[PDB]
Amino acid sequence: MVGGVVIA
Amino acid sequence: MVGGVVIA
Repeated sequence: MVGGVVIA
Repeated sequence: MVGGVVIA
């Protein structure tokens, strides 16, 4: 499981 | 598993 999250 | 979170 490979997850990526950006708040910017 | 591979997890990344950015708040910037």
